[PDB]
Amino acid sequence: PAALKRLAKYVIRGFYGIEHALALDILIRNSCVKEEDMLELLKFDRKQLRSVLNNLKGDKFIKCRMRYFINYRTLVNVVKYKLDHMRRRIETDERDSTNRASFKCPVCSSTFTDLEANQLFDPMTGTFRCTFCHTEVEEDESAMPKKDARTLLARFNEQIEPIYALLRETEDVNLAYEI
Amino acid sequence: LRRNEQNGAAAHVIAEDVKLLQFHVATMVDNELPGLPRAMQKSGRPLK
Amino acid sequence: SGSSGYKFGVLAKIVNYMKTRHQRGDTHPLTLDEILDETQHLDIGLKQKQWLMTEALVNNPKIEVIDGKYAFKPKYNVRDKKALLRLLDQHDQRGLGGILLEDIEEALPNSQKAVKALGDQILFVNRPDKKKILFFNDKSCQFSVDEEFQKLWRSVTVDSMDEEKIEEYLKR
Amino acid sequence: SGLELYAEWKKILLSPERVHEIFKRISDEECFVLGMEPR
Ligand SMILES: [Zn+2]
Repeated sequence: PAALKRLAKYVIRGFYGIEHALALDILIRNSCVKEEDMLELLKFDRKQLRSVLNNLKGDKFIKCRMRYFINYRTLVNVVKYKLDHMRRRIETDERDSTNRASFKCPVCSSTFTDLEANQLFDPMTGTFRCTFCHTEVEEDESAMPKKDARTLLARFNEQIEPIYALLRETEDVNLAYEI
Repeated sequence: LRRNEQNGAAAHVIAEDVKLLQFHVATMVDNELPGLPRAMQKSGRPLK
Repeated sequence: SGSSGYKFGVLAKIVNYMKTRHQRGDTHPLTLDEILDETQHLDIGLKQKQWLMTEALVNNPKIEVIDGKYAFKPKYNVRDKKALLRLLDQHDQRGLGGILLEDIEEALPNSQKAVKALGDQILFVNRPDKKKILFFNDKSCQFSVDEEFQKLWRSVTVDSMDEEKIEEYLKR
Repeated sequence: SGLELYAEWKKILLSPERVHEIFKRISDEECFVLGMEPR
């Protein structure tokens, strides 16, 4: 799994913090991974090492072993889980809201929806009359741009995938090898 | 809690704050629960 | 007071002086009598000088004597201040646990070192602000991207299991 | 204990988010079996 170790090195820099990534680099070497040996190589405090280990235990990166000496090996399976959560975020970002041009006077700052517009409209004036004040409900325009936001959010999320595409492809090749 | 979670805290503080949030919401619904010590705003006055 | 000679702490001061001249950058082999003349402790008395050589110098745990002249107890290694990049290149030793406390005394001020460190590829990560210093290289491979923590923030399931199975079902 | 429930088969604290997710997974028919009408 030398190729998997190279993929792990790229992911640890990308997702884990720099302090965590250095600890993960010690984990990548499996010849000796005692808790005391890992602490000495890190040069961090035992309490600081324990805090890093607790985050790794939540990540499922490390598995506790009895020897007492504790042996740590790379068992993380949430790299795909984090990538899929990011993919769900991309789908959520594209799926925001519609146009729904809300008639709203910025003077009274009251967003009346396109449904509430018929009540705003007054026949004698002939224009959507701002009910709260006496002006004309103005179009939302730049304010509350849910329709504008979804396209921009989708574009930013789409940009992230090509940078991570090489790592995702390597993970897919590893998954094909696993069967 | 929301701003600290958005920033990305070590989570040691987050574990303490979420329990305090649980205590605050539980205190509002029930004050007769065993544990859940009564909170006094001022002048030794019990909350309702 | 156990065993002491003349003014208290004179032996520890002599070891500190040996370190100080090396940090100054003026390096010369010094005999115990030569150190006494340099520190103006030459008239410490014959008995006190004999006591320092026979017991006080031997007592120090990390003291090293090359041959005729003693060497500074705190740092056996020379303060070269060079080949730090080579130490960084091997991440197995993590730069041999290099500390900024050891640096800044070898031959350069902290202000010059801070400018040099930022310009150089070598970067310093300190878990404690002043207690410990370490040198690491993260490279340019790491990518901030967009909302990288926020995607992790969405995944707050943590210990709970089968969340990935739901994502796999959506992927199908 | 006081405000938090811990499960020991290793007495990990229970997660309310985890319990809520399990409740959504729980079938309506089994929920009726334990005496809660689902609707
Ligand atoms: Zn108005």
